[PDB]
Amino acid sequence: YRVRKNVLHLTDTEKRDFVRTVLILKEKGIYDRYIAWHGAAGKFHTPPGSDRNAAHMSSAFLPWHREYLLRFERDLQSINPEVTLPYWEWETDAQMQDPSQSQIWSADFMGGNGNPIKDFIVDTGPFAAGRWTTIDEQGNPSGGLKRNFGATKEAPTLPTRDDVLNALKITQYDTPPWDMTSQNSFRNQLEGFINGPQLHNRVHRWVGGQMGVVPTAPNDPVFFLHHANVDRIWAVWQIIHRNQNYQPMKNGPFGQNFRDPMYPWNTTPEDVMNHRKLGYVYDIEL
Amino acid sequence: KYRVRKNVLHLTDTEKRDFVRTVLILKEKGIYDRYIAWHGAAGKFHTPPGSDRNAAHMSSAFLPWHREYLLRFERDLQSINPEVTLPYWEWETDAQMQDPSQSQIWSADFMGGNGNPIKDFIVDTGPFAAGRWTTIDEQGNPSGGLKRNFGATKEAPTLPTRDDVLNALKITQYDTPPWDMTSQNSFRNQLEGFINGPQLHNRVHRWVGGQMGVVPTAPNDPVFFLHHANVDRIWAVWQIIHRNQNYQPMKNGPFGQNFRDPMYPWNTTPEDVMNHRKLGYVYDIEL
Ligand SMILES: [Zn+2]
Ligand SMILES: [Zn+2]
Ligand SMILES: [Zn+2]
Ligand SMILES: [Zn+2]
Ligand SMILES: [Zn+2]
Ligand SMILES: [Zn+2]
Repeated sequence: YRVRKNVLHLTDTEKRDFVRTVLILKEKGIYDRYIAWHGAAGKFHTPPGSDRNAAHMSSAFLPWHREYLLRFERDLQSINPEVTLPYWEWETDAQMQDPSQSQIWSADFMGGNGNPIKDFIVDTGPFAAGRWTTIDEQGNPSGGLKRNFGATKEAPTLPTRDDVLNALKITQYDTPPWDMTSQNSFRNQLEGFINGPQLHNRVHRWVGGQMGVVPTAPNDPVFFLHHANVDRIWAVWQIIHRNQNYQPMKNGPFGQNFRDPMYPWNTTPEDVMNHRKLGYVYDIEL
Repeated sequence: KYRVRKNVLHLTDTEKRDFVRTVLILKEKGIYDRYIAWHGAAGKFHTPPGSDRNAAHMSSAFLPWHREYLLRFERDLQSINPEVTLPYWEWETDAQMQDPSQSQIWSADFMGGNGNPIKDFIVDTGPFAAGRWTTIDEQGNPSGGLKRNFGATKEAPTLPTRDDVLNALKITQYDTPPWDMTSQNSFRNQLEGFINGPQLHNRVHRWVGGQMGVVPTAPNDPVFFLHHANVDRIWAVWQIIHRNQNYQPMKNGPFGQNFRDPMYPWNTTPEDVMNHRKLGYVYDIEL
């Protein structure tokens, strides 16, 4: 099936085609759908007055994003059928002396860190301001992609391989009360609220700029590379604990159970439980 | 072309009780709120960004979008009770009344009455009265109870008429460029209510007041759906009268406004809902 590859193993040509396909999606008005859907789920609380939302801080975090990526990728392939979504393996970059030296940040791919004299506006790469129009929380143009690697003092480093390995050991998908306080929960740990920010959250913070905030995060195309890695880690977790399943199955908040629709779609967690049936694998499976 | 949408005033007592019962179950289950959020979400999705248009309002997709919105809503009613369809509030008939607050739509067995002035204009009668029903703000958080204040503004002290509707139906083009509020000689713009407005659809929102008066919160009032069934019926009428005209723009409009563009927040295109009969429903008038 479709193979999702480590960013570091992409050809320069596979690289160029992905960037180019993302630019075509932006130009068409399609990319903005993804920014919007994500901000909208972020405001949709399950139940209202609570601190879970459709896409974060609860059991749906993982399948929600798997669905998001699947949809994103099909759109990619409507433009170019040879393109799949790659993943950013940040736990290896965390190894590098200077993470900000990773080739993912090359001018030919995601482009670079922000310019501190311009308020951390990004001015190298295909998504530099003037080449890529971002949208503020309201749905209007915002003036340009920003990034500020490792500057947030609580998230100065990327997650390590050991962080990923320790998460892979948790036997449970998730526990009550199915939120950011869930303990011994693979979901809450991979998401990063288990004494973090760690893993998923930590990467967001580390990148800074739009990636640092929920409502604006997907303005940075690297959002999708980050999330493919989270999805990958979940896929590996499911392979290991083959007899473990999504929790909760029932009785949890509406929108959070195995067969509830995940706003803003009708897709349920159960629809996306098996990634191979969605048509794709990660190169490591292989 | 079998499921039948009936005029509110033509519903039996059984029908009214069962429609209200279904809406209350939708709410409890958590499904109704998906509808409030969708509408809000679309209100903020500008086509294109910066523009005055959005996915659901002030442009060509206004009609198809709310048609798709209602269809999804109906499907969910029917998953609670397959006998239940979405009725329409024929407001142009209520507009004749000396006091429209006395329509049966506003009865305690159906939509409940007007806001209570003594108490910040909160609805205190009907199944949707404060304490019986909880509203939700633009932010996605609990916002107290329902509010209405009929005709409390000078921009819209009255409900559109029969003549207003008739004027709209005469119009030849579904819509005209630039496919926004400034469109002229356009059925869509006129119906939505921006031509020498606020009139028709907009006017009605303003007439009711409370949450119905502002885009992001309007669907907290279940009357929002009765009103839009009426808007959709008028469109369905216009499509028959003008059997030689189609939707606009077919192409080269902003993305999300064209005939085969997906309508955020769904993948549904205007084309998908152009013929309401093929969607499995008619209005009691199309007999
Ligand atoms: Zn939480
Ligand atoms: Zn997110
Ligand atoms: Zn995220
Ligand atoms: Zn509007
Ligand atoms: Zn509306
Ligand atoms: Zn409306």
